[PDB]
Amino acid sequence: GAMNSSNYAELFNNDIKLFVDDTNVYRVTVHKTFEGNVATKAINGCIFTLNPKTGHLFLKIIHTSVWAGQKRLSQLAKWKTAEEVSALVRSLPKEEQPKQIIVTRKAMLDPLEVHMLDFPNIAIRPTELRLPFSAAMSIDKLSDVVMKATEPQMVLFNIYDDWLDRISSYTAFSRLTLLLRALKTNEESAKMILLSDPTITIKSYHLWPSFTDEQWITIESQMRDLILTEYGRKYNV
Amino acid sequence: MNTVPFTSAPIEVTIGIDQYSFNVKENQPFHGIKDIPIGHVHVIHFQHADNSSMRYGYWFDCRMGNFYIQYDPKDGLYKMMEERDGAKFENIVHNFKERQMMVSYPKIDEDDTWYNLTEFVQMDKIRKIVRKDENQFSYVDSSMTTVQENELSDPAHSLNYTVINFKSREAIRPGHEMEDFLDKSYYLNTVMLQGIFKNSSNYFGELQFAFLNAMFFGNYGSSLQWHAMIELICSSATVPKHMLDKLDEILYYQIKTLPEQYSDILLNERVWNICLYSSFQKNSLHNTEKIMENKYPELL
Ligand SMILES: CO/N=C1/CCS(=O)(=O)c2ccc(F)cc21
Repeated sequence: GAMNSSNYAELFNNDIKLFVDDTNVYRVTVHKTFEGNVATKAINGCIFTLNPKTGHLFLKIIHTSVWAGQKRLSQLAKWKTAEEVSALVRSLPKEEQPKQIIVTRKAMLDPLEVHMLDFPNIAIRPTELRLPFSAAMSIDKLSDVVMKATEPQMVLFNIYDDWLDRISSYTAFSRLTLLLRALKTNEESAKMILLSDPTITIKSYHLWPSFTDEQWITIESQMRDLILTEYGRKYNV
Repeated sequence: MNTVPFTSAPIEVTIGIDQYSFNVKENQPFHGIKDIPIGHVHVIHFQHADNSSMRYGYWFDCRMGNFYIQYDPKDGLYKMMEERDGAKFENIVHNFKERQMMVSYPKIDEDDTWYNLTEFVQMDKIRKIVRKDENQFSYVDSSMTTVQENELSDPAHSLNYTVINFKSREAIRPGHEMEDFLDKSYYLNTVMLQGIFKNSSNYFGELQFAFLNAMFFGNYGSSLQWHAMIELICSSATVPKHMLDKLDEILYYQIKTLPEQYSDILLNERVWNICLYSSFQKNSLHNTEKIMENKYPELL
């Protein structure tokens, strides 16, 4: 059934599972027309498909051409997501295929279930958690590859960099969701915290800066402070 | 005109015949129901005064044989039984219809309700949903589950309705996932009508029979089946025009006949609101929409 605070440790057991987030698949800018009406212009998007145990990210870039001449795009986007997720599963070796797929929005359940009928033994699960994966496009290297794409493309990342050499998956996911929650609540301040010092470098093959253990504790504290504040600045407390 | 003769009435019981019903007292002198119209299937059904658990009954057609009821004190129910003989079925009733204690199948001559509820229902199809081939009539009760229910436990006692499942490979063509899930026309017209049912009359027959089992016996799996067969039509963008017109009539008379106090359990809010207001055929069920709104505006 649904995933929530009570069964949180299941994410890090040894059953392969993937989170699928569709919030950045269909992306538009809204603008006025010469005649003073409103129109949308699509921009490139992405499916965020993540193994929370290993950090492996399957970033399927959604090129704007996929919407050309199509109607009801927000509905199509969910089915396109499910089509691509199912294609990814079929492309993986059997021993790499997930035993569960957890969708971050409940509207993905029926489209994914229908596209995965061929996989009766893969459980499609919602979650009650309010995960911050929409903020993936606040990670500069991910945003950069999505916007530069000129055709559909799959790009593979490890969203944890090398962190698993030193910390557990539980701790790595907690750090990731903290960073992404911060980026979502106040991107500019989150990014100042991470990137205010250009000598803490991001390795060419990484997404985040090469913080020592001690610098990660300071960083994480600063992100908590940001989230608590924004929550005041918002509700005035 | 034909008659269903009763050996006796040893236990107090409410007896239904089609949409009619009457109370019989313990050991009341009662030998049957006469004037039963030829040309339609019928159902005769029972609810004991002591145990309202288990409404049960028998679908039958008078053209298929001479049928009577006798109570079994071991199994504790009124049984429909078959007696082939004009030297017995005639020799016994000819005595019973000189002593007048039956009520008329009480059909008002203006009334086409029963025809309208059973237009497409045919005993030969009932006997395939209710498998018991040694009898010409078919027993149903409140508790019998459907094939589809048992997949999700005694098969001999199942209702073998046609399995409909909108999230199944039968329903969804590979490569047409989104198309086929949002427009079920493929599944209705190609899979179900052309493939399984062969024609719309057989489809409507099973739909009508499911409704009647839901109404007369409170059979929950039947109600599920009735709503599934409605929803498959309403969720198809492409339905023959004659089917839509006929479905509107079918549903109108089912809604007309439903007991007003049973709408809470027999009617599925989601299916009806989707069918009448959101679906492809939202504008194609005028008679059904009008009666639903004037009679059950709460559900909507
Ligand atoms: C006393 O009636 N006994 C019986 C059983 C034998 S029968 O089959 O001829 C029969 C037929 C009709 C009936 F209403 C009753 C009976």
